[PDB]
Amino acid sequence: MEAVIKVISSACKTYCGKTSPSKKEIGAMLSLLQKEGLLMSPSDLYSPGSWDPITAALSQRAMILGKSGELKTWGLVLGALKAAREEQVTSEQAKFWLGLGG
Repeated sequence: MEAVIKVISSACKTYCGKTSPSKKEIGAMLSLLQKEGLLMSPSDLYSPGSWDPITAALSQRAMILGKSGELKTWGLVLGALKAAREEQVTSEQAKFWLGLGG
């Protein structure tokens, strides 16, 4: 769950700018989603299939329990993911990262 925070944080810093969430907040968001049984692996969040269910669940949390910290974080995270998904050729970007690792 450490590297996931770093990656998400990196994506947010690139796409949200100064309004970017803290690493602690991303952690709290990911931690909650795990403990809710929503994210089985933290990396499931990267796939768009999880995005609506995450939004739904975090909206429920803000409404039912009055706790909206995580939903605000997710707003920022999801904006960053959408921006990233649009702007880039996805697999060339991955090819790049695996290349640097060698």
